[PDB]
Amino acid sequence: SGFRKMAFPSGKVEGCMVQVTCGTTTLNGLWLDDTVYCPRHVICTAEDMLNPNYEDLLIRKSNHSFLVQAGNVQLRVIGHSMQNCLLRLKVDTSNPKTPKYKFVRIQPGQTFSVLACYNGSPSGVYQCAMRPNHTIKGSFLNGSCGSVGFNIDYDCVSFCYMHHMELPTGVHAGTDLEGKFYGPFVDRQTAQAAGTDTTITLNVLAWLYAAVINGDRWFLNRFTTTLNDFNLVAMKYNYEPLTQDHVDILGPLSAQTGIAVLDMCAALKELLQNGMNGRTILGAAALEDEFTPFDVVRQCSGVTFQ
Amino acid sequence: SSGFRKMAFPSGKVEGCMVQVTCGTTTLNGLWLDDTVYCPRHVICTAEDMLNPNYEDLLIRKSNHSFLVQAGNVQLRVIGHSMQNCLLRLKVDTSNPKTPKYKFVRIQPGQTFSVLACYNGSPSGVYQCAMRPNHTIKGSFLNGSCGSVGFNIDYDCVSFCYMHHMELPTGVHAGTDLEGKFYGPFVDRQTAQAAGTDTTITLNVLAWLYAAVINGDRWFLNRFTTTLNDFNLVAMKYNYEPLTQDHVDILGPLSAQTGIAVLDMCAALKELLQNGMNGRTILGAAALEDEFTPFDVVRQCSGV
Repeated sequence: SGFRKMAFPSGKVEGCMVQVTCGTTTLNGLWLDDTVYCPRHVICTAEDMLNPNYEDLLIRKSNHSFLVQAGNVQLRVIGHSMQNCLLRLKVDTSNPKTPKYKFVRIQPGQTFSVLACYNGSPSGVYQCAMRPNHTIKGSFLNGSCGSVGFNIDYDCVSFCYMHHMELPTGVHAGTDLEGKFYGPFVDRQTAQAAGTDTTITLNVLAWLYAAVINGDRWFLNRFTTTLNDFNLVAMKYNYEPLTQDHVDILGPLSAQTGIAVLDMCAALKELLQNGMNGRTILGAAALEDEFTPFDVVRQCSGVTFQ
Repeated sequence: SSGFRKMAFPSGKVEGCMVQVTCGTTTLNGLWLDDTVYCPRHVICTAEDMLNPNYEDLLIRKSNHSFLVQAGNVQLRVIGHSMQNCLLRLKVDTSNPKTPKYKFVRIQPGQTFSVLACYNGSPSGVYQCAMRPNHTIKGSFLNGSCGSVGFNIDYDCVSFCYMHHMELPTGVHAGTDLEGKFYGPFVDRQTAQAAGTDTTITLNVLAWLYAAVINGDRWFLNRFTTTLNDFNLVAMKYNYEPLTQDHVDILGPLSAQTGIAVLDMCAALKELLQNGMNGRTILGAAALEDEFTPFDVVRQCSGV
């Protein structure tokens, strides 16, 4: 047995998924109250993409220019405006399934569930992480743009991501629900590539704590180490320099197990050098880095409120 | 080019069926479709009971009044009951309006599904897994996930296949199908029972290696193919299920696609097995995955 990387229940977000078509282009859109958000490039097709000038293209678009459907029911768009890389379409209808929500920009390393969609229809839901290079390694085949990344805290949905394009790498680039891209990517099919990727040290550590929490603690030892000396080691195996801030995000976890952050660092330091000896951790073969210090708490407790 | 994630189905249609069933100081999840509410029968057991309980005896001494059903902040008047193998079928007055098109189907070891993990009839998370070969299923079940269901979705039809019943000692989980029939040599009793000897699901691993190739990655191939029995003779040794001609055929379109003979992919596996993965990685993974059926790959490599 082991530990599962669970995705938030997609119910609440499913009820906000719609299809947005502009001529020959069709993608997904977020329907929150009387507005539909979607990648601004919905207004493009063919060579436009090879460096368009949205301002002008938009200025030559009208409401009837946008067809939008929720199921087999049209939503008449009665207004339109651009916000950075996002397009905000006003509709003659308020989404009665609109959940309590909010938009938050995420920081590299944090996580969220993605509800993959095609032609305004849900397809599957998965859990991923905003990679240190500002890209996500999801599964976004043809026309997944407009799909969104969210988190849930009680009855509130925190939309934090929206898929726009595919980087050569086979990784994705998107924005926050306020039209700002993540990383140095622009919504123009130009020569652009992801920077160098690293393992999210903070999450690997959170994962060990989770391992421990579950009785899988053979990899521990009596010694600690310097935040500095750990980094000189991580930097060799391609781990992100651990920081004071990081050590603090691990506080509740370090508190629940009684294992100080540095103590656990010495532990990781070895699972890195001194291979692993064919042994395991939460079953799996390698150290997982897509569970945050909050995901571990969240999943190791069916928490309050109701 | 690439990017292969293990996706689960949208839990939306199932969340709309999750409720809470309490009997005495005991509480777990329940599935609510139309006017029936399903859940493990051991809801009616307290401490002792669980140690060799005569359920037929325990049930007659129970009445509709004993069953507290809660749809959020709304009780449901249970108007009758009856047991079906290991499940409980409580009738109620209110028919669940959110009941989707549903089908009860018995899955097979190796087949994959999505579990809607709940605690107190309240959605907590969704994940994709495989019915392990020993019938158990490693999950994120902890305390009261009992009653949570496993499923598949086609079009708009939800196919309920599993329902969590108990956490076995090893730390894995046992459950029954939506008909109360258990998966595996298990029973709803706290006794001396553990998971059978588990094995890796070869058919899936291969599929995953095809999936790995189509996305662009193929550092593990080798033009020098092997025979079907010789692969088994080798796989069985590393604790992988034997591969029948039936599995090979299954990897038909996956091969025809990547343009690699199943038997060939097998030779590549025989190596990945013996030559411990060079320390490198396949599909961003660091270990061979087997929770992807040859179909899970087709689905995630073409349409919806």
